[PDB]
Amino acid sequence: MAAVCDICGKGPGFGKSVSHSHRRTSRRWDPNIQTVHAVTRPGGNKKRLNVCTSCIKAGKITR
Amino acid sequence: MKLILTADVDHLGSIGDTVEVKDGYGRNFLLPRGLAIVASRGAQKQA
RNA sequence: GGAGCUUGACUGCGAGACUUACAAGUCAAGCAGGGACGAAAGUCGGGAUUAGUGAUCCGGCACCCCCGAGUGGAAGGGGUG
RNA sequence: UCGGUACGGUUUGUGUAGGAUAGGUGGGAGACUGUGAAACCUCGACGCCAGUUGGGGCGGAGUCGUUGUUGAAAUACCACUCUGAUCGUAUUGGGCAUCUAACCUCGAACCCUGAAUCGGGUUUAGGGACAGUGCCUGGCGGGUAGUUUAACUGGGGCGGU
RNA sequence: UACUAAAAACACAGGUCCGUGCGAAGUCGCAAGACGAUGUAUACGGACUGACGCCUGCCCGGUGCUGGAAGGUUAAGAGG
RNA sequence: CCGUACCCGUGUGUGGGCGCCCGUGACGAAUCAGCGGUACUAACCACCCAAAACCGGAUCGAUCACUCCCCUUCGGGGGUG
RNA sequence: GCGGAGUGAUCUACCCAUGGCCAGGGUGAAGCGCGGGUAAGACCGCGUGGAGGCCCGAACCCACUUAGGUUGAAGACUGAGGGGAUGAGCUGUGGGUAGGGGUGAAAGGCCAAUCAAACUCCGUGAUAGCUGGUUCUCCCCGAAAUGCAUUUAGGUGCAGC
RNA sequence: UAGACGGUGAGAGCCCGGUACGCGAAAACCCGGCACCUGCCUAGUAUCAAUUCCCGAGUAGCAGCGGGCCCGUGGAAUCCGCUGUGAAUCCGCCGGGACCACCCGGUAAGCCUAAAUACUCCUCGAUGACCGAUAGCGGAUUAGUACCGUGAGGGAAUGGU
RNA sequence: GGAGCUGUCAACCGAGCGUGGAUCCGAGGAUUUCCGAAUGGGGAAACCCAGCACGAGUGAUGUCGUGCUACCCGCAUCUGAAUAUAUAGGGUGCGGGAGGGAACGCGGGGAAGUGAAACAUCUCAGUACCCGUAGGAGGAGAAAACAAUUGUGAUUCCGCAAGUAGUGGCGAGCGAACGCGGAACAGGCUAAACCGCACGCAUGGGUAACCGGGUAGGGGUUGUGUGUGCGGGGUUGUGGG
Repeated sequence: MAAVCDICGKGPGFGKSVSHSHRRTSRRWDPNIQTVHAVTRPGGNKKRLNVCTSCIKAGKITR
Repeated sequence: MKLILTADVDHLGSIGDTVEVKDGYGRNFLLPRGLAIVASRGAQKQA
């Protein structure tokens, strides 16, 4: 559930995890993608849409 | 979220009264039903 | 060994030597300040001498406006113990 | 429901004080009684039954006050005065419960499949603001990964340095 | 154990113990999704032992598992 | 290749047979009106409940009200009607 | 020997689907039938029938002892003797599992003659306090194996010559 | 204005093919002149007041975990990404190395933008104090052939009458 | 262009052509089996088997020849279920894509060996390698930048500053900018307040001051606001609209 935001192109970040000893390793910062249904008009079909939370705050907000 | 209430709701009040929504009640309750609208320029339409 | 008074168990320097691969160690008469002792002349820059300790980096404490990213300040840094 | 915080708010514990049950007190020591009273009683608090306090008949009109015997008041107008307790009140969270509305449902039915047990959707039934998923953080962690694990040494090792 | 060792090793039947109430646990996978299983506690997975017969004693102190959460300690966050 | 077989497909016709159009064989409904199931059910009837309203017996009390005798401190009781 | 990206399950390890083979002999279980007994049974003696991770023994498949070969006829063989040989079997065809991973009746073996982490390439001209080699001549001069320090004594640094 | 190489029976300015030098384009094509074609514009400049409005929104900034910037989290600027909270429209905002004040510079969160620059599989021309067949790329010769390897891939030698 | 050719490897034969301009060299054009992104479907590539249409052929099936039919994305457009709108989907038609390409570039990903005489931090390196994705060059770009009062006024690239400042188990080692001097130098277009349209949603469905401002009348009619999109206007820092 870290798929690229369907309506933005927001992908995951890649980078390092600085441990106590400064030892670097590889990690990923997936965006907080939640599952919502897609509605284009009142009473819509409710398809599906993997969307970022910033758009849940403003944009393709259905339910 | 600031909405203009178009139908009476015990939680918020009378038609066009006010809004004190906890960011989501309207997103998935009011707006599907059409009980309120986005307070963009409806504040101008109403007053 | 015993006793009186005392803190030089100081500050700022230290020519000149030993020793040693280097770092490092050791000794230093003597000078200036100021002062304890001493009637004075004089001694004292810790223990009768040789062991009782540990380089570097980083960091902390007090003090000296030393610098202060436009400027005035500040932070931080710098210097001495 | 509870917590915590604050507010319009008040109040509370016998060495010795003994007609001021006060660790402490005052913009100063009368509000008031006659700007419809204390008190005798009661008992709500208090209640170890001391008497503060009023839940309440009174009395229908002061026991009192720097009367002093505490520390000087008989905290009565006044400043919120270690403010237990506590009215409710601004806030806040927790916990709990309920509810359906996001969300989940390899739970059912129908449909674009007359070629489908995948998938996607409509309606319905049921879970439920949980869980899961992203961020941050603590913890367990030879399952996995990179290296170390000293030297002298009458060979090495043990021993000892 | 081809290519030095076939055994006193291994393995099965049987016997115990532990886990799982079902898109199960476990495993493979980052996830999706599969196996397990078109099965489900008289089944399935894991560990030890190894027919049958007689038997399987004591100790929970250490180290692990499991249950509890009086109390202590205990990060981020809130608050500050 | 000689001799003898077999499956699918196309056609040429040969004759018989079927139906197609016509026809014909067979099959074959129920509405309208009378009667029964009482199924629903006005009115009405059987069981029992509140049997509504109202009347009545009993019951005590730290209730109240009218009266008997005893007590008093003057504020309540007692057996009772 | 590490790493990255790739290649391979035609030998071999294991499994799924589909076939064949397992000569010929031998012992002779359950079940059945007969007869005895018995109330009914337990039970006994015969016959049919024909099961077995059963026996003997060919092909097939394994590879136990010994002789031989051993710059072999052969990069693992042969001769002569051995074990299993209707079962956990052997075998062909077609298919899957692929590397810090697979598979494995587990031996740490097998994965194209090599496996305590396979092969080719790339980074790569890697690295190594160790070994080994460094090509023609002449002339002068001419060492040390000693001290100090070392995650050091088979090296290096300063000093000495 | 021809002595550049080369060939020709042994070393060529005048033997040859050639060079210098000067000619040479039906058809296609790149650049380029012209025409058509296409397309913008019935002026917003000057002045003044600033009561009104705008000047890039889930963005910036802030806090958290990181990258990268001489800059390894250190007092850590600016820039970038992720997650929660979440500004303003000129009396604003950002920056000027934590940071505050003053001063100064500039107005982010929309887009396009030639030149200077990097490289030569490949096509003409030219050079070379580069080899001359165990060298040059491995390939002057049946060359990425034969051959080795199931495969990824490895990868030869042979010139002279 | 010009008198000899029938290529070469390896060249012996045979048979022809050539002043009517051969052979040969350059351009354009047609044809161009089969495979391969491979595209009608399938597939051990270079094989197999089909559908539609036009046409050839047979007494008639067979057979043949030429075109067409992959998938996806976008555009136009019809129908637009499940349920009513309606949508997903489906259907028709029109454009584009995939794959190759020696090197170079951009964005994203990301080791070890080695060094540090061990070694994790660090380095080797943001390299090797990989993915995406173009171009002829790309990328970047027209200041919310530098300096700190001489002030400059888009970007890029070379050389200095310099192996300095500084950063680092302050070890191995890594490594700037300001500014100066050169090559080349061009900067232009949108959003928004507003104005006017189309459409969408309420109210007034006759009170709207709307219909070009205004003068004087007129109708009392869709005035007003608000959502989507089009068109004007404006695009700048001594702030401009």
